[PDB]
Amino acid sequence: DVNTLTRFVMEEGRKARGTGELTQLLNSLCTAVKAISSAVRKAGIAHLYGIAGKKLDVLSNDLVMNMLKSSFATCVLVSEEDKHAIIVEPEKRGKYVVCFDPLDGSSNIDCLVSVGTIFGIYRKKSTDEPSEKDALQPGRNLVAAGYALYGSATMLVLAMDCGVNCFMLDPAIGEFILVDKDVKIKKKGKIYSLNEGYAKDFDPAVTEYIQRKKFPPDNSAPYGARYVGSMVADVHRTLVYGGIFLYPANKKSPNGKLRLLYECNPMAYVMEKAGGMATTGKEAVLDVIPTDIHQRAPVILGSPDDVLEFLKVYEKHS
Amino acid sequence: DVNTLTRFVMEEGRKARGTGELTQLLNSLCTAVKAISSAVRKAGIAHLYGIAGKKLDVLSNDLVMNMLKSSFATCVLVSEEDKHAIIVEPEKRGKYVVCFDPLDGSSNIDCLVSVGTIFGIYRKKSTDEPSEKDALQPGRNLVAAGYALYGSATMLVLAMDCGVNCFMLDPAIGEFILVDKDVKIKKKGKIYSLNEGYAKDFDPAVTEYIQRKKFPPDNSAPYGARYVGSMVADVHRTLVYGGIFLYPANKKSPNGKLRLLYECNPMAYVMEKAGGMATTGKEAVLDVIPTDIHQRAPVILGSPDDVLEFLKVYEKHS
Amino acid sequence: DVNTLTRFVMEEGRKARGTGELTQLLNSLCTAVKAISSAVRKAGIAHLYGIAGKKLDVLSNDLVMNMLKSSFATCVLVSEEDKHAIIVEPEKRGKYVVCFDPLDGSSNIDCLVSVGTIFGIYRKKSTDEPSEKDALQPGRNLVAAGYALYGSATMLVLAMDCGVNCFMLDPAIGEFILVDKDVKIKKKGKIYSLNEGYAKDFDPAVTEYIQRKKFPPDNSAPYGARYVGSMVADVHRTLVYGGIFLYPANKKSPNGKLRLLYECNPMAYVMEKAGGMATTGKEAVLDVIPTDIHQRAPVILGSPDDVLEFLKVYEKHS
Amino acid sequence: DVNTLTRFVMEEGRKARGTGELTQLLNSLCTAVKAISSAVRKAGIAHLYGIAGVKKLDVLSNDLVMNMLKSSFATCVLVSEEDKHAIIVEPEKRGKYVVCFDPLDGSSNIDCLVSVGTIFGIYRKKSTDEPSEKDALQPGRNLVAAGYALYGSATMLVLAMDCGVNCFMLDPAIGEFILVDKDVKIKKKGKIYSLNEGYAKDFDPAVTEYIQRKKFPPDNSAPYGARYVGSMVADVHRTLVYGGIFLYPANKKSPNGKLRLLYECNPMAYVMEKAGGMATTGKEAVLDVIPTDIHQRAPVILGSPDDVLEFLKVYEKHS
Ligand SMILES: Nc1nc2c(s1)CCc1ccc(OP(=O)(O)O)cc1-2
Ligand SMILES: Nc1nc2c(s1)CCc1ccc(OP(=O)(O)O)cc1-2
Ligand SMILES: Nc1nc2c(s1)CCc1ccc(OP(=O)(O)O)cc1-2
Ligand SMILES: Nc1nc2c(s1)CCc1ccc(OP(=O)(O)O)cc1-2
Repeated sequence: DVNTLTRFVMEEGRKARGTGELTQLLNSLCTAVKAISSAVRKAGIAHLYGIAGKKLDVLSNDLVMNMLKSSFATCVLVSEEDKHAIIVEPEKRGKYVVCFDPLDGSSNIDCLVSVGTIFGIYRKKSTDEPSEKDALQPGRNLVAAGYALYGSATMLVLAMDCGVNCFMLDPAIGEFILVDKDVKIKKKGKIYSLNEGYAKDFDPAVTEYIQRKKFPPDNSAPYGARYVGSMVADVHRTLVYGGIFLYPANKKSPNGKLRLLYECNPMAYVMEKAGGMATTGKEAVLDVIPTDIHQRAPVILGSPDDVLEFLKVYEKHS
Repeated sequence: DVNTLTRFVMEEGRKARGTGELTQLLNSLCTAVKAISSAVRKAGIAHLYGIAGKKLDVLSNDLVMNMLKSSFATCVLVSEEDKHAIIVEPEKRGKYVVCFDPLDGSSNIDCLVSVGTIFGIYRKKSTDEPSEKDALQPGRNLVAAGYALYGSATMLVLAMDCGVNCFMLDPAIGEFILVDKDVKIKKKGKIYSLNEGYAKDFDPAVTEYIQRKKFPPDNSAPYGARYVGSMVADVHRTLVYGGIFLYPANKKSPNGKLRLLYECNPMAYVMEKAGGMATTGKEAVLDVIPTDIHQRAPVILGSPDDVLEFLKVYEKHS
Repeated sequence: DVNTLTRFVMEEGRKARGTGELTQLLNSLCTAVKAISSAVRKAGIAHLYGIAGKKLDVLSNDLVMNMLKSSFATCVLVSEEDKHAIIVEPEKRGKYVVCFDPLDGSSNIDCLVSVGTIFGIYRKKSTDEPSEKDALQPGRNLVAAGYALYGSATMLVLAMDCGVNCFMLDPAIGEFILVDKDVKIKKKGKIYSLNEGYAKDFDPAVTEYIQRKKFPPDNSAPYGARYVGSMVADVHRTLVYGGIFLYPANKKSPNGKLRLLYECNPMAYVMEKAGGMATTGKEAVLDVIPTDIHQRAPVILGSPDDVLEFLKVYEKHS
Repeated sequence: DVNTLTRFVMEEGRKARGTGELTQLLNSLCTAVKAISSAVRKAGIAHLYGIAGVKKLDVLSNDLVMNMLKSSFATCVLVSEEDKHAIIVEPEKRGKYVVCFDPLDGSSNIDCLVSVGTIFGIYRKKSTDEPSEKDALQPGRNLVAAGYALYGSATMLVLAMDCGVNCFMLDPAIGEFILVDKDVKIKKKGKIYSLNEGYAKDFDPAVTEYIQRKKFPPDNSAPYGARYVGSMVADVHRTLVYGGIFLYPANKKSPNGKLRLLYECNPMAYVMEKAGGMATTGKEAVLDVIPTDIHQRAPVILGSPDDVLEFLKVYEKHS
């Protein structure tokens, strides 16, 4: 029996026996994602080059912003693109808080590298006037999270309490088709991913760990290396093929470079729901209690045995 | 003035003052590429999952094979997908030889990583009955070469004697729009690309070179690292942002890992026509005379200053 | 504030405060319509003609049939394509009955004339085992009805108790965009539509009426004539521009030619919810009590003043 | 062996053994047609309705054709319904062809989603002087190529040349026109007549009698079915595929007809004749009319030969 994102979402919403607000939020998000995908694949670029005789990042943010606001299901919106949290106008306020990166990896979208949209959805816990404080919740409180990868094909990975599900966007009918149910990451992978250009500033634990991947002390086969530079792409590969992804801290970046609210938490949530792990080295990403909507957080995620091994090395240096 | 791949090709062909055969070959290749793109983005996948109640690489190969044969411009076709060179039936024989990889990086297509089509076009040099020997020409004899990158967007890079030109596929009208005329690679980049998981087996010169990128002896800023795993993606990034890409021999693959005819030569041609370099370490990729259609070849390409620097290190270890 | 078919449907469903079944049904139908649209515009026809080396009406029927069944919201399905009503297997039964024409006007599809999908939704009113009898309800009992016109662009007209709304399918993102809220037909039009090739067999009332349109009683300008041959196209034009559409009974077809359950009723419902009228001449189409799922019914619909005028002539001949 | 518009055009151009200019012209036209199709199917309409928080379709269509032809470097004079005057291509972009076209026929009624299309006729500049409106004033008999794009349930491009008529289906998945009907020929006789009967009151006697014969056959044969979409491209295409007759004659009010000779009548007349059909004004073949004004009107009766001949018999009976 064929399944679409819309049908899947409506059914889960029906089961929750609530107001149906989250369903509207997800539907709106889904539509925004297809709009972003269309723009990312350069639909209509011919008109830009004069066939008939301005930024993807900003457009992507506008799409998500507008779709979520008009869903009447949100009250506070945090975007990697805005300095301050956006407070939805009173007449369109819903009970959910959404943190997202409209177009992750857009910094290098010129080489046509894969890009994506990352998002995390929380329920406003407080009754107070909606404010940026409502987005300051530990990833452990997530109701739903996931991402859209605009790669060779467009896929939406959605994670909730019930697990992780992957949907493929069929451009012929603009429909997200369920192609992978209750996804689980491999217990152990054969691929490690991180920018080794930072080697000189690597934390000792990171240096030793990568060294064990290249020169396994047990003379087993070394891990292969992959680093796209776009978190969505690297994390998705990690989920599908298993392995480990790192963007750790160092003397010069005590807290890392990726952002906790809309990059680390959503990915940590997906990973844990898929049987994987996500750590800052000192603790689970999802347990970090944020104080700033844009605060950074180090992150090591992927296959459990691989993350556990990293933590072993980390511990050795603590 | 807007320009399309079709218009551009027809114009160049008109100037060459020939039979117009290459024009038909390129037109057919262009069509095959759009077909591949449509399938790679998963058009119609809903039907595969039962909305109404072959493998991508095989389909891709069929598309190119069929379009080239029916162009009446080719006589010998070598594909990464077929063990033997395909000899075009007599009634459809043209004077060109085409070596191509229908879907480069398809091995890791499950993670939605970028994939592409690489191609190299030669003029049949020998007058003997067409055979696999017609494809055994040094890259230096290429009439045209290039690739299609199916990434965030689909782009076709075409290289000829007159230079390199980039076209963006506008999905709205199925037209390749010229967006970058006479492209030239940066003299020097800030990114190095290669699978460092092979560190253990790297040749000494490669080890030292990478070491210089991470720990500049001149204490300048270290190069950033990126490795997608898909040659088309990695090479395209190198072209756009400059830098260097490597896939040198391993102690486990003494003759390199990438294939000379449909991976190395085409990319080397694009690089040289863009002002860059491509070497096996011992010589220019384009000068290697092939003896086997699927023989491997090491390859170091990218910005001239960067490749020259690698060659300096290489020499120091020779 | 932008609105989509999905968002609109979910909102109306949320207000009805029911099980959410009709929502799932409509969502499923919407997806089927996009699939039909894609096939009607000939997506992938290149493969049919050998680029790489079933009938549209059958496919359309399969799409609707499969999407409805898998919605878990239907129990009885009547299609212009099937002699007998389809009874949904027990494990997929819902409380709705759907009568539809998968691809209206497909008989003359070879000329690329507009085609469409017509549908009428009823709630099973009985407590017995689902059967063909559940589809034999007067149009007056419709819960929702409408159609998809596959013309210059694809539009879905949906009618319910709250009125008529028009959605435009945006091929770029496969989303139905609301472009016309609470639509109302003109009180009086200037166009009449019917196959005048039947003149010889016309009922006297029809002859006189058409005569009044060509040679106006109040020396008013004559009505313009338009007859596409596809009910969906002709009816949609009547809705948008006002006027009147006819397919009356004659000497050989005393019960008309169009089918009551999936052609006449749906259109009559749309018309009345838009402030228009639909009559068989003797009574309102929606009041006819069917005895056979495929029975025919004459039909005169469109602007109220126009239909009333027809009825005046009709009565003069009774 | 699969064939596309591009491959087909390039091959015919290669055969002609010329400069390759017409090939570039056709390529450019093909591209413009796909862009028009995309817009007609409402791609991106969501942005117009605020999904992220605008010119008329006929204007845009005209701009696309205009821009693509000019940049083809193959044209010198362009006539479109949109501009009162013929456009003279700037010297540095001049080619030897003259193109008359209707960017978006039937756009007067595009709100009801009725079929619309693009009609075009290509001539070779036959003068030695400075390009001017006068170069577009050639009888349809001089056409080098003509055809149309129908934006209906699907998008098809009908191309006619000396070698015959060929139909291409636009595959939206790959933006390619696929040849699906080679050397098309219209039925010798059809069973459908098409014209706006709302003008009955002003019909010329010959037209009145002819329509009368289709509804009430003399030999008591089966009457013809009636079809009138209101969009010339749709009505004409139906006529080509199913055979029959299409009419938009002159009457009392409209003495020289309503349709335009250069970009509506001539192109369709050329397609019809190359397909074995006919196109007459009643007094003579549409293609033989020598124009004096780029926007002059001309009556037109076209379709299956036997049907047109029959019309002409009635017409003569009233002359
Ligand atoms: N479409 C989905 N809705 C929900 C999903 S999926 C998971 C759990 C959930 C919990 C509460 C809830 O409350 P509202 O219905 O938003 O009031 C909604 C949902
Ligand atoms: N469309 C293009 N054709 C050519 C290009 S681009 C570059 C150089 C070239 C050289 C010879 C040639 O001879 P044929 O026409 O193949 O006989 C054709 C071409
Ligand atoms: N999506 C829509 N649902 C309804 C609409 S639109 C109009 C009236 C309606 C009435 C009852 C109902 O009950 P279930 O939800 O089917 O149980 C559902 C609906
Ligand atoms: N692609 C096509 N070209 C032609 C076709 S089809 C029909 C006859 C023709 C005649 C002359 C000609 O001269 P240029 O090549 O325009 O100089 C070109 C053509």
